[PDB]
Amino acid sequence: MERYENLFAQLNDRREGAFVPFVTLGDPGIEQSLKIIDTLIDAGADALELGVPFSDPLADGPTIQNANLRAFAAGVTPAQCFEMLALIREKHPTIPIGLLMYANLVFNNGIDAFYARCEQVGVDSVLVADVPVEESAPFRQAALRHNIAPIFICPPNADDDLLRQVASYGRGYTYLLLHHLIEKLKEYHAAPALQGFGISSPEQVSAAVRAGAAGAISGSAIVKIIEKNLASPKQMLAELRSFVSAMKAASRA
Amino acid sequence: MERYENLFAQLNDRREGAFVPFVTLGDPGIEQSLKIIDTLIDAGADALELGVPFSDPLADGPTIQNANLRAFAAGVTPAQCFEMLALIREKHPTIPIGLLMYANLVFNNGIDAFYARCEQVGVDSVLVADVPVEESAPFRQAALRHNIAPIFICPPNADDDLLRQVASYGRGYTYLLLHHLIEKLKEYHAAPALQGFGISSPEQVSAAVRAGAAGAISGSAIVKIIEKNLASPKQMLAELRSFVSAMKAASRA
Amino acid sequence: TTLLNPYFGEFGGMYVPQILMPALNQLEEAFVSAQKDPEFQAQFADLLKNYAGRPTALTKCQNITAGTRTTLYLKREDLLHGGAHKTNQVLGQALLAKRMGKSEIIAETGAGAHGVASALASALLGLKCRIYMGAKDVERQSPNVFRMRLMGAEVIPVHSGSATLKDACNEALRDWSGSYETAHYMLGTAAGPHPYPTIVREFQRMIGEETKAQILDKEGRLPDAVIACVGGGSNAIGMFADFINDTSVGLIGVEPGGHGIETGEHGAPLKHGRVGIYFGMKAPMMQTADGQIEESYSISAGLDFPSVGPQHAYLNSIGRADYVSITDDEALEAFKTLCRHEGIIPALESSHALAHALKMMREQPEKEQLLVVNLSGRGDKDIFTVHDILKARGE
Amino acid sequence: TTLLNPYFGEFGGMYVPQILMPALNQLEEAFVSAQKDPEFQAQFADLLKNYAGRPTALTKCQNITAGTRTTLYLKREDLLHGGAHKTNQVLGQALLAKRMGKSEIIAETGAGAHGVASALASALLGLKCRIYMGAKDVERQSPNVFRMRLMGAEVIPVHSGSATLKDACNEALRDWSGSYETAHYMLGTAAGPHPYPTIVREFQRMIGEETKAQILDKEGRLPDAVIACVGGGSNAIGMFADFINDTSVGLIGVEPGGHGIETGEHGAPLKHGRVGIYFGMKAPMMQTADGQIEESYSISAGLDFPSVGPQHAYLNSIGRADYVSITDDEALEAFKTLCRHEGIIPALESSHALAHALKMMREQPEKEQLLVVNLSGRGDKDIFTVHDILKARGE
Ligand SMILES: Cc1ncc(COP(=O)(O)O)c(C/N=C(\CNc2ccccc2O)C(=O)O)c1O
Ligand SMILES: Cc1ncc(COP(=O)(O)O)c(C/N=C(\CNc2ccccc2O)C(=O)O)c1O
Ligand SMILES: [Cl-]
Ligand SMILES: [Cl-]
Ligand SMILES: [Cl-]
Ligand SMILES: [Cl-]
Ligand SMILES: [Cl-]
Ligand SMILES: [Cl-]
Ligand SMILES: [Cl-]
Ligand SMILES: [Cl-]
Ligand SMILES: [Cl-]
Ligand SMILES: [Cl-]
Ligand SMILES: [Cl-]
Ligand SMILES: [Cl-]
Ligand SMILES: [Cl-]
Ligand SMILES: [Cl-]
Ligand SMILES: [Cl-]
Ligand SMILES: [Cl-]
Ligand SMILES: [Cl-]
Ligand SMILES: [Cl-]
Ligand SMILES: [Cl-]
Ligand SMILES: [Cl-]
Ligand SMILES: [Cl-]
Ligand SMILES: [Cl-]
Ligand SMILES: [Cl-]
Ligand SMILES: [Cl-]
Ligand SMILES: [Cl-]
Ligand SMILES: [Cl-]
Ligand SMILES: [Cl-]
Ligand SMILES: [Cl-]
Ligand SMILES: [Cl-]
Ligand SMILES: [Cl-]
Ligand SMILES: [Cl-]
Ligand SMILES: [Cl-]
Ligand SMILES: [Cs+]
Ligand SMILES: [Cs+]
Ligand SMILES: [Cs+]
Ligand SMILES: [Cs+]
Ligand SMILES: [Cs+]
Repeated sequence: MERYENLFAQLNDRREGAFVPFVTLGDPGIEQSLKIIDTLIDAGADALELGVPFSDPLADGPTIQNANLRAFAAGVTPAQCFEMLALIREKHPTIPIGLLMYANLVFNNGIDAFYARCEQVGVDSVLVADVPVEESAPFRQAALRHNIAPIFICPPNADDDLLRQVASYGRGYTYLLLHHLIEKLKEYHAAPALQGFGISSPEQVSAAVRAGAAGAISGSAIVKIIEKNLASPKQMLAELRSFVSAMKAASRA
Repeated sequence: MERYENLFAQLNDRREGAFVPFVTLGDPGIEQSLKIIDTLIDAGADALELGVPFSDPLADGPTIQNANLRAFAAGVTPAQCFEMLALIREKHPTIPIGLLMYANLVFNNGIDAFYARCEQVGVDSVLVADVPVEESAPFRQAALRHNIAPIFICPPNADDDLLRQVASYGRGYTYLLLHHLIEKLKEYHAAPALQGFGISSPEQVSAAVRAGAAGAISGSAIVKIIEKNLASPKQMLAELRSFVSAMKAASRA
Repeated sequence: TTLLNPYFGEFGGMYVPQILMPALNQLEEAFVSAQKDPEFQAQFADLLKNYAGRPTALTKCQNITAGTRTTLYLKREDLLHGGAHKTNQVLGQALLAKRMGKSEIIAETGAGAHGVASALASALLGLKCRIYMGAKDVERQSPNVFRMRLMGAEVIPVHSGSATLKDACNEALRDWSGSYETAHYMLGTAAGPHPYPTIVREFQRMIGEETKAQILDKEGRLPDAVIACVGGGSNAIGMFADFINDTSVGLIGVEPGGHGIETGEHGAPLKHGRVGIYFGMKAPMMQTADGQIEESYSISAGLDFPSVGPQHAYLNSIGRADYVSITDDEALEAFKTLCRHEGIIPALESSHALAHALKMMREQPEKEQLLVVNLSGRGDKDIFTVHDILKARGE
Repeated sequence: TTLLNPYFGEFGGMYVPQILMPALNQLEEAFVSAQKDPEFQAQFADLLKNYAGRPTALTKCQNITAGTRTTLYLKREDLLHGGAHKTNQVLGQALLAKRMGKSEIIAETGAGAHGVASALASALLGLKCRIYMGAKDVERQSPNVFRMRLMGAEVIPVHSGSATLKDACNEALRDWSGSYETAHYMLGTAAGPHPYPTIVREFQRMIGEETKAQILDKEGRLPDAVIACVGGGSNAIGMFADFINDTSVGLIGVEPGGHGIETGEHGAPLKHGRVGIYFGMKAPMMQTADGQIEESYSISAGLDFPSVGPQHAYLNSIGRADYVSITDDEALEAFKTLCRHEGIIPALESSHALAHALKMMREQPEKEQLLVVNLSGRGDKDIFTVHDILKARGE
């Protein structure tokens, strides 16, 4: 499928930035998670980045650490996550769905088999948080053989050799984290860049798009809202909707 | 004075052994101690061996260790002991009175001065428990200059060189602890020998006299009786009297 | 791109977020540089000798092998300053941090020996040290916590995950990613992402080098086997390294069997786990069927880790080293035996190695064998634990 | 009659009941014999090296003397097997007992380090060890009590007198008088009746011998002063002995000042007591006006003894050695300072010596001086005591 490419094409023709939220699958439970996700989409999410709960999330700060706790506390397993993903795609045919994974969960039952399952349920991309480009070969190979975009992080400490590698190896979009980076990425024909650097307000989205990025990823601010409204599932959704709408508004200009 | 010599002369003319009890001065209090001592004499004690309470009695087992505790618990001091000794001698002009001392109490205010005070109150001998013959010179000198007999222990591990030294240096009586010892002591013209080796029954006294000793010292059995009858001062005296009489009986034959 | 091979056969690698890769590359370059620098080597040797006390004794233990044809020596890392082998490599890593111009130290610890070694090295060398320690460990290691603090270290409790060593390990890595321009991560075992398995081995290899020289002096030949416990792998690889090319010398690593392998409550991933990716390395893991990292178990806190360094996994795979397990009860007996019969109180970690050597002797008592056990640490820290057990079991 | 002089000027002697004199004469003869016996010397050297870990490091402490003209080295007896200098002389005494055909060991301890050293030596060498310890000490030294018992020693509590070290000392002597055909009394300091002050010195003298060789190697000259704490006198005389004839080298002994000399709660008899006779020797004592032996006091259990070995009293009298005191608070500061700035946790006993050296430096910071402090032991045993104080004083 060409979900990312189609999205970017539509956004480029509407002179529009992407806004992409992250949430943890099954936080704070499976049913509520499904409803959370439907609220994100209904409120203007251009794409999703979805985490699978893992015992040892090395790249995550406390916000998402606690999201994982909440999910485990509900007994959420990877197989249950794949069930959810299938249900999500069945409801929403065009929205790009990316996973944020830890390597062991991809490697566990075989790398090829993991990516094959992603393709079966209609996932579009996989970012493996603890696999640098240096170790990425078997992951990006399996991803591409199963029509999944392998997503790479371009960090703020990147160099030119890294920029060429990310540009060459990545698909769907480049996960950013400046104009040196954005222009070199384009020069190197990298997948369109999404800024993901602590983006938690509408201006950030605007500022990202202006710098020449294709959009912005809100890797944490969403789970904060989940976190603050646990006792009030109803209000949770309202705040989620409110936030996403604002963020999405900022991308039309 | 010649208290020991006079005693032995009288006992030799009555074909009679000496019996000598030990008690701790001021155990379990000054007044009761004075009464205890008067009971020992009235019951047939030939002489006395009197301890002065000391912080660290190296040569004493638990029986006498506890005697010291009892005395200290009553606030008994060396000066108070010298007061008692004066009162004892004032009541009893002929009975030999020996002290069992620890070296520090003799050395404390000057060795000469200690012995001078012994002479003033009418003490006849001093055994210093932690001074071997090898270290005894200043003690036996001061003792003799003040008409006090220095008493030496002849242990069960003694040799012939030690027997000559004890014989030469000791006066009053030799503190024994066999026939090799007793006869060598006499051969070497030692002070008459008293057996002090765990003597706690009338037979022991008999057996001592038969071996050729001049008598026996009951270094502990007396304090046991004090110990058993603390709650009953009256009965204490009765048992004391009973015991001493028995012991003393055994020395007439 | 690296200067040195990050892998031992299939095992090892650099499985960290991209952001940490410059830190690892920097460290590797500084290490390669330092290893060629006689001035660095002199400095390191000076600290090992005059501060830590090397060389350590090699003690022949006659009473415990009486009536058998086993001769047993103990390599006395229990006598090193700090009370365990951990001190050796912290001194080298502390110098590396300085060489890199770093002024702060991060270190994980569970039991606490590495934390204490990290703190003492930091006190001596003027680095600001923070120790991440699972809250669960902080609770149980008040003594070591206080030693660290006396030595000016900040102890940071970790409540994430299962609030233990693994999570402590995770926390240290998280911090380092954001602070590596100022802070060095002083990893405390021969595991994690390259170049740590390599650095830690090279900065522990004097154990085996000294052992070899000492056994040649005393016995005129190499040992039949050298035996070491395996928590993450540092003391064992330190003992093994200089013997790898001596093919006659057996290399025996001892993982904790816990309440028994069949109970699942152990810390023996090399032989009873399966390969996964965690803590920046591809290595045997204790993991759930689903690929979550399991909690390990051992009476000995120092061995209670659900993975193992990649060089050990490799040496096993090619048959160069053999790995066994020793249960809590076996380790405890070895602990009591050494106290009673040699007057040495061993760490419960080290007691696992001792227990396996005693098994080699007892199972075949007329077999002629010259053994060396790496006595990785002293067991003062364990006397309460052992007391509580002996009292509860009724001795 | 003796083979060697029992006195150091006026101090020393053999103030024991006659019954113990053959035991002392026997021991003296066995010692004189052993000292001439290359086989005994080889055996002793073997144990010191391969079991205990000698030679010990000499560590230069740069951080704590920064900005002054003091150069300070620490002699690292804290690294000896057992964690204190006590281990040296127990190994020699244990061999003496064997040479005499004795199969049992008696030893006094308060703090517990000597007891542990006695127990470990007994475990190694196949002697049956009983430790007398004032009940008061047993109560406060549960850890050391358990180490001793783990090592197979019988700990016997002493309730007589004040139920402490002195009474423990008394108890050991009482037992020995009746058992000396089978048992050796392993006295744990350079005091008591001859020949103990002599034997203990000679079996501790390697401390000073090594120090001398180490300081010549590193500095090319002898130290200006060597500084050691004084409990009964063993670690100090072990450091001093090889320097006595080097008249330029200052010999500084540090007694515990407790809450302050003027409070009377201290353990500084050499300078603030008066000569008496106790524990088989003529030596300075803390004593009442009446001549009863006083209770001493120090925050440090190892220094809490109301007397001192006779060689120290003698060296003071002729002006060869100088003796000072250090209070509890001074010792505590030195303890904290060494932990923080050198990464070494010293025994609180040893902290008294360190505190005096720090005073020498701070009082005259432009005075050029090369100092050695005998760091007699490590301070793991003290971490609770220090914790409780720092918490109660509010740090
Ligand atoms: C005396 C002694 N003997 C052996 C070991 C086992 O560790 P090894 O020699 O490295 O295999 C230890 C390990 N102790 C740990 C664990 N250290 C640790 C273990 C695993 C991952 C990270 C770690 O910091 C500590 O934190 O001090 C030890 O103290
Ligand atoms: C580390 C350390 N550093 C210094 C000292 C001071 O003792 P010193 O070096 O002999 O002066 C000790 C003394 N410790 C005692 C006291 N030992 C003791 C003291 C006095 C009389 C009998 C004794 O058994 C013990 O019982 O272990 C110590 O442990
Ligand atoms: Cl991420
Ligand atoms: Cl591309
Ligand atoms: Cl007596
Ligand atoms: Cl005569
Ligand atoms: Cl090198
Ligand atoms: Cl080199
Ligand atoms: Cl055995
Ligand atoms: Cl502190
Ligand atoms: Cl802090
Ligand atoms: Cl963190
Ligand atoms: Cl070589
Ligand atoms: Cl040989
Ligand atoms: Cl072999
Ligand atoms: Cl082999
Ligand atoms: Cl498995
Ligand atoms: Cl092989
Ligand atoms: Cl086997
Ligand atoms: Cl064989
Ligand atoms: Cl010699
Ligand atoms: Cl010789
Ligand atoms: Cl300072
Ligand atoms: Cl036990
Ligand atoms: Cl017993
Ligand atoms: Cl006793
Ligand atoms: Cl020489
Ligand atoms: Cl020089
Ligand atoms: Cl000088
Ligand atoms: Cl001088
Ligand atoms: Cl005084
Ligand atoms: Cl002089
Ligand atoms: Cl001064
Ligand atoms: Cl000067
Ligand atoms: Cs050494
Ligand atoms: Cs053997
Ligand atoms: Cs392990
Ligand atoms: Cs200096
Ligand atoms: Cs003292």
